[PDB]
Amino acid sequence: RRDWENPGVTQLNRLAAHPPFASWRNSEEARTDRPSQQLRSLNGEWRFAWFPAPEAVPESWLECDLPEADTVVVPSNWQMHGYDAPIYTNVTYPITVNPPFVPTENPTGCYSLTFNVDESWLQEGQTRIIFDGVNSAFHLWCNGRWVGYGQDSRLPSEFDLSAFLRAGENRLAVMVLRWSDGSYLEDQDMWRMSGIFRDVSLLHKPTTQISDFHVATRFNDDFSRAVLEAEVQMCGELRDYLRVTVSLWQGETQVASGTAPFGGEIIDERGGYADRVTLRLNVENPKLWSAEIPNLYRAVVELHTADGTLIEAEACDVGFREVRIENGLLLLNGKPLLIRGVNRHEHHPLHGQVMDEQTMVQDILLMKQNNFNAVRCSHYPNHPLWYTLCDRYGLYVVDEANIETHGMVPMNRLTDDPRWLPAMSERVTRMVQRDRNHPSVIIWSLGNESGHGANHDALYRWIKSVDPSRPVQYEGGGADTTATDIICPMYARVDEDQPFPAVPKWSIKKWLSLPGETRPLILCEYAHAAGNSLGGFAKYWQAFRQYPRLQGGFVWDWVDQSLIKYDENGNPWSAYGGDFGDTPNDRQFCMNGLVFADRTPHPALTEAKHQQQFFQFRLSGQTIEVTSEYLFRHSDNELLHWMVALDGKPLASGEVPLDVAPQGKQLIELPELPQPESAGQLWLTVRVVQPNATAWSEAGHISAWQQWRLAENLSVTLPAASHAIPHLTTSEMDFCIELGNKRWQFNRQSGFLSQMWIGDKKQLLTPLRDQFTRAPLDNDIGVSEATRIDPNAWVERWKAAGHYQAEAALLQCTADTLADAVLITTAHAWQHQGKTLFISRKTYRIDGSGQMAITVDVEVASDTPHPARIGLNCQLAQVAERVNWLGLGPQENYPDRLTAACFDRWDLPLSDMYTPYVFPSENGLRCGTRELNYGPHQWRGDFQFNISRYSQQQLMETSHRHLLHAEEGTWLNIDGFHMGIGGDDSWSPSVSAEFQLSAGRYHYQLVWCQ
Amino acid sequence: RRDWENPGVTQLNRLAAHPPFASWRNSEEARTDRPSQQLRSLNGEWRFAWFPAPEAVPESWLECDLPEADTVVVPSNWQMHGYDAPIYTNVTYPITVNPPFVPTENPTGCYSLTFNVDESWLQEGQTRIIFDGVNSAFHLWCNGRWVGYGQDSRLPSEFDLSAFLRAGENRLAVMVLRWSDGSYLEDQDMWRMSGIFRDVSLLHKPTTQISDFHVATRFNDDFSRAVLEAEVQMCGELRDYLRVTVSLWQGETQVASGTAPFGGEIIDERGGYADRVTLRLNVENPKLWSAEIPNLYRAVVELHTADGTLIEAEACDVGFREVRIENGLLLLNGKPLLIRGVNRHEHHPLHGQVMDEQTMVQDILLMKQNNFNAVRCSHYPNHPLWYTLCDRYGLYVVDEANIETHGMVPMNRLTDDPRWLPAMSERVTRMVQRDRNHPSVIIWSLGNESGHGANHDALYRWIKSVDPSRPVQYEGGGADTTATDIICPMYARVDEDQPFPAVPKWSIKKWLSLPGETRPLILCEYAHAAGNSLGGFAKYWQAFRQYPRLQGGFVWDWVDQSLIKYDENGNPWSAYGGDFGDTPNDRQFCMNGLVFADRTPHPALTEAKHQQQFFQFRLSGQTIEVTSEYLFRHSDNELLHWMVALDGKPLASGEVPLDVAPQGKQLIELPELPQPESAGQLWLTVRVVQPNATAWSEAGHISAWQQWRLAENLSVTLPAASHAIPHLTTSEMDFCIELGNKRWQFNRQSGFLSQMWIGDKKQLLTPLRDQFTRAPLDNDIGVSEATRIDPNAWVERWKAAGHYQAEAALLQCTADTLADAVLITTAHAWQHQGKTLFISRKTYRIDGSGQMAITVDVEVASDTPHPARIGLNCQLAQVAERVNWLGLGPQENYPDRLTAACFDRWDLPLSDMYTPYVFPSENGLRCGTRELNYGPHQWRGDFQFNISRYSQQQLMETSHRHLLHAEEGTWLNIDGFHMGIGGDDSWSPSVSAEFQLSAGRYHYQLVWCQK
Ligand SMILES: [Mg+2]
Ligand SMILES: [Mg+2]
Ligand SMILES: [Mg+2]
Ligand SMILES: [Mg+2]
Ligand SMILES: [Mg+2]
Ligand SMILES: [Mg+2]
Ligand SMILES: [Mg+2]
Ligand code: NA
Ligand code: NA
Ligand code: NA
Ligand code: NA
Ligand code: NA
Ligand code: NA
Ligand code: NA
Ligand code: NA
Repeated sequence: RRDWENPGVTQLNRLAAHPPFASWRNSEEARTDRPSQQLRSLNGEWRFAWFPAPEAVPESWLECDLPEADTVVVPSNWQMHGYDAPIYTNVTYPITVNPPFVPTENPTGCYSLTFNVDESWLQEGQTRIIFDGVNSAFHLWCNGRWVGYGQDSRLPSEFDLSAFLRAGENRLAVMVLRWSDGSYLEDQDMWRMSGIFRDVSLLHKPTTQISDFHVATRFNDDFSRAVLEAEVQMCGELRDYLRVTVSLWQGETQVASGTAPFGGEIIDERGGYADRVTLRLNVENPKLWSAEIPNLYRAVVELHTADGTLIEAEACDVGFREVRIENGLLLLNGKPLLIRGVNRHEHHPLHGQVMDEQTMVQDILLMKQNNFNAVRCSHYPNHPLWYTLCDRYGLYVVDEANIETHGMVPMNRLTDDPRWLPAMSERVTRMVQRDRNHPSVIIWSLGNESGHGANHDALYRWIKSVDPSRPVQYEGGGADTTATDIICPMYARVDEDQPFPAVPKWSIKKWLSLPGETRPLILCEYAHAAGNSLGGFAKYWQAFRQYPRLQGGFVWDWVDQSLIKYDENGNPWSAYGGDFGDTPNDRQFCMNGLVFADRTPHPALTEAKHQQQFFQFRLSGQTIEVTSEYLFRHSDNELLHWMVALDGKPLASGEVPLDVAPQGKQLIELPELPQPESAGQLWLTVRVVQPNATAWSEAGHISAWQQWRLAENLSVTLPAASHAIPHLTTSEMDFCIELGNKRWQFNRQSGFLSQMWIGDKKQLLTPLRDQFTRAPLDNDIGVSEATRIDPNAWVERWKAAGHYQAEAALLQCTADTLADAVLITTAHAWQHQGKTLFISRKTYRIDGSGQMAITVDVEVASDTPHPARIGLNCQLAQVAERVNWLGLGPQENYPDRLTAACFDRWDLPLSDMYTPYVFPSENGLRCGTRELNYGPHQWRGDFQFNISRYSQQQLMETSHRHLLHAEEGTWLNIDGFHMGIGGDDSWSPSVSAEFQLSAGRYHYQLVWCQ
Repeated sequence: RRDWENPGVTQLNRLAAHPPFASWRNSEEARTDRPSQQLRSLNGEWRFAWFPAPEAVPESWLECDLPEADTVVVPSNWQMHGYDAPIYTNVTYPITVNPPFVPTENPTGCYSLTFNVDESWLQEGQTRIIFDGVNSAFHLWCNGRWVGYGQDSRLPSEFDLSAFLRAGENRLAVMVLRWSDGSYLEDQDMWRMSGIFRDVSLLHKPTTQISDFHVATRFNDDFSRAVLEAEVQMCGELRDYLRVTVSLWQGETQVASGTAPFGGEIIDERGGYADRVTLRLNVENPKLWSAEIPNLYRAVVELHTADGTLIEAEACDVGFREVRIENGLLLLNGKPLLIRGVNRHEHHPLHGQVMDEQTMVQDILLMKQNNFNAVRCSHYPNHPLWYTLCDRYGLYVVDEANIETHGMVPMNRLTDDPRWLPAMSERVTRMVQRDRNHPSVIIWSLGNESGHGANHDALYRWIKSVDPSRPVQYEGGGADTTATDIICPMYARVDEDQPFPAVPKWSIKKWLSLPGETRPLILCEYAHAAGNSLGGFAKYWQAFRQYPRLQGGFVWDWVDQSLIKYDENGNPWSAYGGDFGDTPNDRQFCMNGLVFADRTPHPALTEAKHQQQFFQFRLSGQTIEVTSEYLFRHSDNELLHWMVALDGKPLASGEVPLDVAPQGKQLIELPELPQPESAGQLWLTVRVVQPNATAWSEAGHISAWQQWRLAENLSVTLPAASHAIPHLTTSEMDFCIELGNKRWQFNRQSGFLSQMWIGDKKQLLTPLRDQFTRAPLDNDIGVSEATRIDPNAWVERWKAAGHYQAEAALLQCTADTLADAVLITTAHAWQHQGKTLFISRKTYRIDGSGQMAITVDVEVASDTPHPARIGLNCQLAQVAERVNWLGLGPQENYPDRLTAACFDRWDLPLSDMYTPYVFPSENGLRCGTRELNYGPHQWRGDFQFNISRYSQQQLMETSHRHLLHAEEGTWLNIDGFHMGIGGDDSWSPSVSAEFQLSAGRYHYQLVWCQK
């Protein structure tokens, strides 16, 4: 039958979908959500054998264990056990596009388990097996007899085993197919793996059972009153003595309870549902649920007899909240939401796509600690525990159907085909049937990148029809089709339009007011975080706050999809596309998260935390105005700390309790501050600290901050006349300056400072030379490749222009003696193909104080692509342990990504001045720096810098970070100017014009001293 | 795998649905819709063997013919060949409700056919087999190898046989299952049959082929300009030299043509459809399509190479028309429609559910000749030829998905279940993919009586998405759910609300204005035509014409679903539910059409024709105002004939040409009419006649008529004084009156006229007595049964009150002699259980002229259910050939169904005074009669009457018409008053209050004499 090559067959003998069940036989156990003896886990050690195709599986395997089989842990993806390679491809399908057929060579995983079944489970009732996740299709056998078939790797498939089990030892045999017609609907941009990767369990239900139940909550105009409506359905023989009691609890307090026999209201000419009943409970002043305050109630559903004998109980956490779109705004409990979200794939560097609670909690904590309040399940239903955690910790969730056909041409070839409507419908309907009672789910998504077909319109309407409590969204076909309640584009820019034919990405501000448009706009994906990215992130948030209908978006994405591989010495290193022999592959494109795979934060995470702050600030005189962006909570766990420092030197500080109502303001008057003595700039820094620990954070957690320049006193003091005068020694080949124990050497043919001595010790390993290029960031590269060059990408424009090959040609090199100093004047021209790209003119002034004043004036040809940077660089001979600087920090920051960094005196070990991006590139820069200290050296001015043991050259020629080797000494890059990093998307130039170095003429000055 | 017990498996290896293909290899042939050598019919003689279950089918049958098999004609329903019994059940499923399972005893029909295939068909291209209709599921094998599986009994299932055929002889084996999970979606109220009941054919297509094409027509504001857009899709190898040419023709004139290589516009981030192309053709002043004027163009789709080599051609008839709902009105080409429709099941008395062209054409002609302009495909996609005929003849069609789950509890149990969405979606989507190019289809329906489920909303939106050119309707769940663009109730009444819980049937006038309602209202079903029905039909039409948003409805229904059986002598008779041993069954409920199964009209058909007329008339003095209800055509084939007659006697007539624009008016002044001599009522009768023949009618066809009472001159002259005086003879037992050769005998014990003599010949077989009951009509009975009595049904109320068992108690009987006559006075009381139901007081005045004047005054207890009638009856000893009368006719007519009848002098053979309803009941009544002549008798007055060889008692005690036996003499029923027949529905009392005999006291008078 080859059911895995037929979209008309997505399952065989599979039981109906339903909300989480545990079949408690004790009401209190159900109320407290404790372990149920009726729900057994079958996770653990299983038997496994890999075959190249289903035709290769021996028939004997159905009856008994295969000798060649190994014992492995389940859940798991068999690629993580080394049976075959995981494949990383983005858009292009991993198999020949020939629906509904798949390769004859179809990796087949044969799982088997011998386990015990208690007679009490077969004595009566129903015993079913639940596979929460099998990738991508499978056939099931029990004790040698075929049971069923199932597809959709992201939703549970359940089968009744009652008639297949025997008391005692039993054996399950599961044949998992890597490829199936289901694979055509699972083209998500991620590692393509397979196997039983989610829990497997046995559930015992009585014959007369609760087969389904829906919980709804409607409110009055001010939410001061509510009605909890619970529809319950049963299976088994109907009896007049049967009853259903639904009770609501808040902690150990029973808020409400209602009982009724089965039999619903009349629905049509044939009557009503005799096997269903709806209970309605009134609730006064309900504690409302939100990401701000995740208030939860517990609903317990008991199926029992009139005399009071319990048959079974099921239950769920209830969050009282209303989600609705009105007058173009997405409202939660009547207030307009501002979505601080992120897309999160289920990925672990060691276990692949197998999720555990520890990792889920870790992700949620990091998200909330970084001011995120929402997550999108990109791009499939998540492990069931995820929703429980979001309900309790408090996060808004977009639950998304497991439907993505990105590799099709056109993208809607399958979704507009009625023959694929059945398969698609099951992926949407079974997701709704499973997750509809979770309060954290506030929006349903029809899937991802599948164009827009008639099947989308049909399923959109199906959802609106079965569950009007949640809006439905879908981005395919242009982000504003008839299949979405929310304009949800991916990578639409703030002010710039991208008028692509058929599916343009309008500026989000412009999109809102297009003729006839009235819907809210929330980006399903934005701020692509590939490596050194998130440039311009602040521009998005400024717009979200100014425009009511711009209600946020979900960053792409949370975690790098890197996997762990081991080298000869057994040491671990992060691998990406192609590192497993997988081909075709999309290499490093699987890594664009805010955090590394092990959950260590990328510098970009702090920029996100800062822009997503819930408190806004304004300064006027001695007054600080604090505004709360919270919609429901008062600031009952916040105190404001303030500090005033002169060039990093503290002068005053204090703390005031914050008491701001949601949406309110608080004025804080700062004490009269005494005017400082010494020259310098005064800086005011404020931060919001949470004194008390919470379920998601520790005491002392900093949730927001902001800085302001206060008074500044320019230095007018004249330095005392030097004690000594620098001496100039002119030779045919060099201009040497000597002062005390220091020496400076300028080569007259190259025109650069080739060496500096402190005593008899050389300070440089490479001369100080101008630098106009940077090791390309992911954003600079785009999709450009050797095999397929994208001449539009920044890196390609720089290469073609000769930026990376330009050679300095000396135009001038003179030496002059001044009253109290020596002056060296130079002029260089960088050319390529007889084309002058840049011209650098400098003066080096060394005085009796021993300080070297460097003035740099650069000219950049108007017709050459704007340079990545304009600075100087050199390899210092020494290696020091610490780096001290007065500027923006402490973390890496760039021109278009420096709002989170603060101006102050920072000191960190050298290693922290380098960011370990898996794919090496320019990194570790710090901007707005007025003073830098390293070893005996000090540089002063107004510059940007990065310092590390890796040259730009090595970073550019190395593909993986674990292949980098510390070079001799220390490479120093001091830029007068540096180009933005961009990030709106990672396949086209995204650096905004205001951050491009297009001025034509640039000037900067530095002072190098000891 | 028992695929027939799994709604998840509706097919296996079935090819995609698509518009009708023929794969012409010559363009001229495609243009003229001539037979294609590439489309072969496999209809004819097949081998067939019946089995009680699929498990009983021998494996040898796959490889070779079963010697036990018979040779039968295909298409056919095997029940019609007598292999097993056809079952008639309405709502209750014919199988135990246990979805998705069916009985293990599952009638299985094994069809096989040995046929030839030329090597030319196999050397190149693709050869597919096409099964237009298989009931209800089947597996297919070719030369012993399994090919595929398919469900949905009303749409074609196609399979690629290229890899299974060989040059020369080949054998197909088809195992058809009577029951399958598909049966759960096929609970339509009709005979449950099975088999390969629609055509089977073989189609050869080149490897590089046209796999689909959609035709659409858009217009400018005044419809003076249009654009034809044709999206063409191909399968096979794409080549730059491939081309598609779409040409449009109007007869032999080419209107437009366009050519283009494949490659559609950019659709999304991945590009566009390289395998598709859309051609756009401009058409100036297009001839618009409508039921009034079915103008059609022909679109020819040619797949060819750049060098000009034709690969293959497809085509379809194109009707330029726009269908849209705006401001609450359904518009066709910008004009508001008035749906004169009827529901039509595919039924044939001999062939069961197998349709043939002749029967289809016959139905269409009868429909248009009786002023119907629309048909609803109740309740499944029809035989493909149906749409072609509707396109060409001109009828608006509601195409309906094969989905009905009426028997479920609640009705939406399956339609609200997501697990059944797949199965339901295929029934809707494959219907749209097949019929979307037919101009006759103006509305899509999601099915029938399946409640309202989420699956309906999903499919409703799918259709709106894929085809915005047509509105979508569905009646389930209340007729006004979110799954319908049209309020389409079934049996909602005109003024009376029926507030049922959850699914109320509001008065249609009230429904339109409910708070927030804005949609048009068109009844998907109304005017249940069970037997003697359609009472109150005029009330719907008056409402349809006065309310803009009440745009008509579809009568239920076209034809009686009776089947032919043969008695011991080989004589054929009409059978219904239960006559085949089928049980449970819903007996005669399968017969509620406007025409008998053989297409003979029921009397009600003429009432429908009259009320659905396209011309309205008004009279003022000598001026007749003719208003046209046509929306597009001028009256270019109509002339008005007028006639003025005095009590049936023609005094003047003439004819005037009709020249009225659509929606226009024409004034016609009648010539100065000369005053008649004698007394009486002058009547004006006008009729619209079509001088020229049309595609649907013969020359002289009458399309409309109307009558008016003109001047009346009351007779004020007295009759000349008679010569003789009647003689009275009193005996203890009788009062005998004698005059010349006439004699009247009144029995003093009974109080009734027991006998009359003309010469020495007795005139009566049964005394002349009062009658207050009638043989119950279908509407009087409702759903009442002896095993399940419905106390609310009229028949039950009459029975319980004792109307049928009441005995006459003589209260008075006296004789008086007058100067010129004898006067007999009587009074009777009809009682039951000591209850006096009725009291009849009469006087008989026999004068010298031989005339007997009967004056009758009746009292009806206000607390007894209103009587079916109030009159007299008797069995005349004579049997005459003709029946002549001055009154309403010529056809059967009742109080609430007599608008179509005309007042005049009619003369028909006695036989035509009896209506052969399959289920016997009161029938043949003619109302407003002032004079009745039969044999030597003449009756005068103002009454209603029926006359036949069947007593009311026999009609009421006989179940089938073929069991009736002519009684001695002739039964005469003369009523002063008669209750309406009703018909708004047939399961609850539907006779309007104004047509119920509730006056309490009634009076009428008759004069009996010798003609
Ligand atoms: Mg499949
Ligand atoms: Mg994608
Ligand atoms: Mg700031
Ligand atoms: Mg099936
Ligand atoms: Mg042969
Ligand atoms: Mg029905
Ligand atoms: Mg009339
Ligand atoms: Na906003
Ligand atoms: Na990526
Ligand atoms: Na506080
Ligand atoms: Na690199
Ligand atoms: Na109307
Ligand atoms: Na019927
Ligand atoms: Na005319
Ligand atoms: Na009868």
